[PDB]
Amino acid sequence: MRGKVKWFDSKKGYGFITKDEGGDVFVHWSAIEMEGFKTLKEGQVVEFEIQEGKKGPQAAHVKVVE
Repeated sequence: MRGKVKWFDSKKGYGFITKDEGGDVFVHWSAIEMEGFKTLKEGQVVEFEIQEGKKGPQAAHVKVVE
């Protein structure tokens, strides 16, 4: 539901995130797609979820926190 932020790319929600006290994730642009305040400073705590399938775990829902 929340992690840390390490990298933001793409004009939408692309980049790399860090789960709470875990490791690092990835993000595509449809996980950091909000209409309030989405950007990822690359060094904060976010409010997200992650799903792992045939590939690797990526953020699907990405909000911002500190």
